[PDB]
Amino acid sequence: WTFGAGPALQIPFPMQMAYRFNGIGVTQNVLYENQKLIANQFNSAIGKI
Amino acid sequence: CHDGKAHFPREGVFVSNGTHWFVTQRNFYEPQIITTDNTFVSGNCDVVIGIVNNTVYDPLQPEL
Ligand SMILES: *[C@@H]1O[C@H](CO)[C@@H](O)[C@H](O)[C@H]1NC(C)=O
Ligand SMILES: *[C@@H]1O[C@H](CO)[C@@H](O)[C@H](O)[C@H]1NC(C)=O
Ligand SMILES: *[C@@H]1O[C@H](CO)[C@@H](O)[C@H](O)[C@H]1NC(C)=O
Repeated sequence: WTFGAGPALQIPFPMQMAYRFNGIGVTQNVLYENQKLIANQFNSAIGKI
Repeated sequence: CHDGKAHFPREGVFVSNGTHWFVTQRNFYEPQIITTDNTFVSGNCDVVIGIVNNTVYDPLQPEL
């Protein structure tokens, strides 16, 4: 989201998600422990579009 | 990673200057030593992908 309010700042995607999880009140460790599950659910949801 | 445990930052991110690791806020570079007072523990050192080895400072031991 940084490029929408200044210069673009590179970040690892998994860390980008970690920020977005904290933003909804879910501790970031949830993402890392379940990174594979989350990526898989995402891939399925997009495929069904 | 420290002592087999996974330590995450309470706020900010972990960054390396090439030789040492620090924790800093996201919107302004201002590095500080990684300690037990700015991290939290959750899960072991084997569950996180991309986890690295370091030592987390404990501010209570120097007085014991
Ligand atoms: C990283 O910071 C430490 C502490 O200031 C310093 O001793 C070290 O030389 C720095 N490393 C590099 C590559 O600048
Ligand atoms: C980062 O990406 C490279 C490929 O450019 C890969 O070899 C490496 O294992 C990846 N590291 C992590 C932690 O994903
Ligand atoms: C950390 O060090 C241990 C040995 O104490 C090693 O088995 C482990 O693979 C290392 N982990 C990383 C991320 O370097």
